[PDB]
Amino acid sequence: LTEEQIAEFKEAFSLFDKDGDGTITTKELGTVMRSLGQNPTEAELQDMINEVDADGNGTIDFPEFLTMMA
Amino acid sequence: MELENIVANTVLLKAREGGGGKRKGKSKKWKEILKFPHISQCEDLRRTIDRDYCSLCDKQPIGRLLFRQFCETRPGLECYIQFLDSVAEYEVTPDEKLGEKGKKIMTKYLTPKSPVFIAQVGQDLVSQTEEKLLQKPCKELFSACAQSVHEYLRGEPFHEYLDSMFFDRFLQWKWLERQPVTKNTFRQYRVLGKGGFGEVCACQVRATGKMYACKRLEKKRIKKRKGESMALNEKQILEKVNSQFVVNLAYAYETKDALCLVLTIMNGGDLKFHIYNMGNPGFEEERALFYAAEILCGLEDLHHENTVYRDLKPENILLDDYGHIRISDLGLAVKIPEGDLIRGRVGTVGYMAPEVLNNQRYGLSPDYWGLGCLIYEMIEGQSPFRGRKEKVKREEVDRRVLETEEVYSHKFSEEAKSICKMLLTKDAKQRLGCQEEEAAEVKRHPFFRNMNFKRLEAGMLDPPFVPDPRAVYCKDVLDIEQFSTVKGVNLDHTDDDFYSKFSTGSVSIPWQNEMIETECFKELNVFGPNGTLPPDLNRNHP
Ligand SMILES: NC(=O)c1cn([C@@H]2O[C@H](CO)[C@@H](O)[C@H]2O)c2ncnc(N)c12
Ligand SMILES: [Ca+2]
Ligand SMILES: [Ca+2]
Repeated sequence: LTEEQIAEFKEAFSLFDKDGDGTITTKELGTVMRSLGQNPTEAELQDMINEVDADGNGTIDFPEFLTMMA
Repeated sequence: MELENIVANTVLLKAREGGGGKRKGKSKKWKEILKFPHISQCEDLRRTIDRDYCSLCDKQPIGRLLFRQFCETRPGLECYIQFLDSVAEYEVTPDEKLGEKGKKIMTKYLTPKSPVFIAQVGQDLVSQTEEKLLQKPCKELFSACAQSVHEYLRGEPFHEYLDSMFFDRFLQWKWLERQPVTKNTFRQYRVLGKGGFGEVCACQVRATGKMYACKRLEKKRIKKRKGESMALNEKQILEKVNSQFVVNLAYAYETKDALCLVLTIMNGGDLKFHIYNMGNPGFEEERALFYAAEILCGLEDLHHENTVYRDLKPENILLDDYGHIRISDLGLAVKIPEGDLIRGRVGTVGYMAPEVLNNQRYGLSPDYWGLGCLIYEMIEGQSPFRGRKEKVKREEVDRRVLETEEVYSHKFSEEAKSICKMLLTKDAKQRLGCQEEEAAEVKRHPFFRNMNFKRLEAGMLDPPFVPDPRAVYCKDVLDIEQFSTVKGVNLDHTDDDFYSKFSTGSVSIPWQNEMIETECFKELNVFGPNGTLPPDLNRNHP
């Protein structure tokens, strides 16, 4: 997988990681989803995150996001 | 993972909102990608280009802008440009202000002491124009005048333009237009649909930021299905048809694994989504009527090329930013020889006319059957012959289409029920639209009683629904279906000819319009201090 594709995936990740701390929180995911007109619950946000969060710390980092995208 | 649906739509909407934001979403290196050649690299173009006024200075959008720039450097020519702009304004002016704007055009341009008198339009033709102004003026009043204006411009002004820096600059844009179109020209976004020989996805020209749809026809899949001639035919019809109501082709190119059609992106999504994923199934008769009228116009445009569409179904009708529709997928369209019938059992279950199901010979009639299906389904929120997601055998659907009467609810006005039953007449010889007047018979049906088709075809009626530019009117990306991989298939040198015939690259008028729309033309079309020659136009050296 090319550096091109990694860089694009990184830009997509930065669309969620709005503070750039390297993680996607439920708060950040909820902000994106509400900009799509959805109204997820805190538990729905946690479920979606947990599906991607491999090491179980409750947020998504860029390696986990990349594994999902590829 | 569910997050993928969110990522796909968030990324697509970021691209659609003018990219990252600045450069309008153009690549950071877009001026390098579209860098003009030095004028000395255009010699062959200069030698081979056909010096035809009508093409160079009017029908090619960039050539028209460059000829107008040249004219605006000459006081005696800018008056003629002004006059053509006022004629264009007059052509789109409502009929009760027509008289007065025509009067203003007359006194501004066509009297010997008018402030911007244009002497090269015949005084006698002016008097004729004056006389027909005073007795019911119509939109095409000044055509003859405009004609005479172009007839002056195609002579000495044209020949001076050909020797000017503005024609050299046109040759540079034409060089850019013919550069290779490759995978790297574009960036691919989420898949929007599946079918035919591959799938359709949102994509973007990297240099300009302009969004399009990319229909990807997989080479191995074409070869396994022996679909080479079908793929070529779809491309050629798309290129030849130029209709407001059919998706248009802007590029055709090749990849290692695919042949790609680059098409008008339709950001309002498809009508199947609006029927079933926007609240209660179906929508109101006002909407269905408007969409029906525009679909009928699109069918009429295809039938004028003696092309039968054959694939009408809600999925194939798309909505643009303004809420107007276009017919999309032409993979089943066929040109019928003048005066003849064709044979071909093609289409989708529940949408094939009886004469298609029976494998009879047929002409344009299946498209009027399909229009009947579309109106029925828009109003009812259901196929005429299949329950919404009814687990029903295709044999049973075929049986119902051949044998059973479709049933109408309270949702149908008497006129809507009438036009549906007349279009869903099972015997084609008695079907609405299939008589002498062809589409004209449909246009005067009382279902369309309050539809002015002339204003619709001129784009003067507002659609009843305008899509949210920040919404994705499409199934989530994980829910798009997918072909299985093609197997034991081997691309040869024997397909190379076919590929070369298909991969003709940019389509000239859509490409120049893309450059204008994205303001790549405005931002790149610059000169030196005080309008002097920039180095790329300066013959002396780079
Ligand atoms: N062939 C085309 O021009 C298009 C097909 N689709 C989608 O792909 C589906 C077909 O698989 C349609 O119902 C649309 O959702 C499109 N979506 C947007 N623009 C287009 N120009 C198309
Ligand atoms: Ca964060
Ligand atoms: Ca984690």
